[PDB]
Amino acid sequence: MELSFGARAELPRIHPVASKLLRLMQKKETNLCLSADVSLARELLQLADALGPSICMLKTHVDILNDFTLDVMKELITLAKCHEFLIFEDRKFADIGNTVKKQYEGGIFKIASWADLVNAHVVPGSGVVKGLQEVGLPLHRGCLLIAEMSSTGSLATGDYTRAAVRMAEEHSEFVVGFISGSRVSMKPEFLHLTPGVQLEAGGDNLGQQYNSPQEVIGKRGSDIIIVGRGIISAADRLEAAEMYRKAAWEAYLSRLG
Amino acid sequence: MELSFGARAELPRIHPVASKLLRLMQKKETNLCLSADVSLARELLQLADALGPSICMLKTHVDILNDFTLDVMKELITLAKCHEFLIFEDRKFADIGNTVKKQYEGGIFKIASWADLVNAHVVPGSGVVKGLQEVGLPLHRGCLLIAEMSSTGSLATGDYTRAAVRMAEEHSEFVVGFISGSRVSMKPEFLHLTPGVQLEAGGDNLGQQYNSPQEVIGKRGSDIIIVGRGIISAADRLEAAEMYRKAAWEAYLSRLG
Ligand SMILES: O=c1ccn([C@@H]2O[C@H](COP(=O)(O)O)[C@@H](O)[C@H]2O)c(=O)[nH]1
Ligand SMILES: O=c1ccn([C@@H]2O[C@H](COP(=O)(O)O)[C@@H](O)[C@H]2O)c(=O)[nH]1
Ligand code: PRO
Ligand code: PRO
Repeated sequence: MELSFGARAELPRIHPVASKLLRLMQKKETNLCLSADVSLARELLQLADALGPSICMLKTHVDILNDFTLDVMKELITLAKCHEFLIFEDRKFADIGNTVKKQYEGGIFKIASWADLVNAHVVPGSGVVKGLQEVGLPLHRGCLLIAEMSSTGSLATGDYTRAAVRMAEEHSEFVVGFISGSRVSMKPEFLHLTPGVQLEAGGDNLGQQYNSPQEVIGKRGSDIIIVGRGIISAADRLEAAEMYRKAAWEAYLSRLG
Repeated sequence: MELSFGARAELPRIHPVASKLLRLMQKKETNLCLSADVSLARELLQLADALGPSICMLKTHVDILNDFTLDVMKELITLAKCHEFLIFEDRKFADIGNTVKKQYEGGIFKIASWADLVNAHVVPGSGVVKGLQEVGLPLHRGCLLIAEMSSTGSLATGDYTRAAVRMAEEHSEFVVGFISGSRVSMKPEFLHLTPGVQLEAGGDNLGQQYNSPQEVIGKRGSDIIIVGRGIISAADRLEAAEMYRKAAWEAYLSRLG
């Protein structure tokens, strides 16, 4: 009884941000999230423009952008609207509720003003979600909970992963899914986004581990691949994005049957 | 065989940042860390100047500072040098090693350029520490690992806390201690810093829980109290800081015997 992305977009309990995402995934035949891990605004925007048609989502780390301004994020929103992708700031909020509400709305970055999606670690308990939702619910935003991590020695396993799923399922007005290595929720209203993805086997020298799009979408039942260096370090980032898009999309179609 | 802060500053395996901190704690009779949770640079600097003599450490969240510039952090360093306290940026690095190294050195904040101490969640595995230490070791910085949290539903318990202690004890060239609710390491070279502290019982409406300085320093064996709203929300922040300093210092003296 697995539903297409387009049908999941219409589920009764779907969050509007999840619905928008699932509809553009189906329309564009993409379940690829670009991890735009660059330090230059011009490179971020040139990647967003060229790869926009190939991606369902662009994931930022704006705290590594040497020339961040709010006007850069206005230009990124123009490209997201044009090419139809969501903006996901990978901030990993991980503090008490009272602190993360200020980190989400305020400071230099004003993340809530431009990010469709953010994510949170569940280690502080559900106050982290309650704090974010104070800002995010009025701004019609969504949140992903980090249920598993791709890195060597990850402690996001067993009862920790189960706690993340329970926390998501109890804050479904704001939480739209997970960062995970696999399907962790049986509820089709939740998105599964998986980092640690490359076409070739291996990892990096600081604990990153890679699995293929076929493994994580096809066998492990995730929805979306998050890809950084597999695209960003390639010479032709557009062709690299197209190879990742086709891999993730076909793995999804094959699983759907 | 408990040693004074001044004697712990001389331990063979002490990190130089921990030694500097322990010496100024002993000199100034303070084991209070101010949590300077304000949105205005002028309020941050006015608190740092007035409360500097009362504190061993000033903890920042620079991502909530509406008017952050690197020149604000230069002014904060001038006050830290004058009054003798360390600067601790409570960034909660919580990503794969390759990402956190860029978040620590780069972007708008250039955290490593001004923060004596930062902290990390252990959930990604030890790559988070390896990534930070690539930047922090050359800059002679230190790191705290988050072994426990003060908030309701915290998952930083049991085997998670034990994993944080093992990770600290295996990266002792860079890791100088813990954010914890209690003594979690038996090794006196490690600092224990405890947030969730107020003189009065209670909490907040977003999962914060408070314990007293006497409870966390005296009974639970921590070294340093981290205090935000108990000071910041008071009318006279200097007198509030002095009440917290005297509470934490006497609890330490009584335990030392
Ligand atoms: O468990 C996780 C959570 C997040 N990321 C993020 O996903 C991207 C992976 O990049 P890459 O290894 O594909 O270059 C990075 O931005 C990293 O911070 C992971 O790699 N693993
Ligand atoms: O387990 C933890 C870790 C960190 N903090 C931080 O310590 C301060 C506590 O502030 P307050 O509750 O004393 O105002 C805040 O900056 C918060 O982010 C906690 O409260 N609890
Ligand atoms: O792990 C493997 O053997 C295959 C080869 C490419 C990616 N996955
Ligand atoms: O918990 C209690 O009862 C005491 C009263 C002040 C703070 N601790």
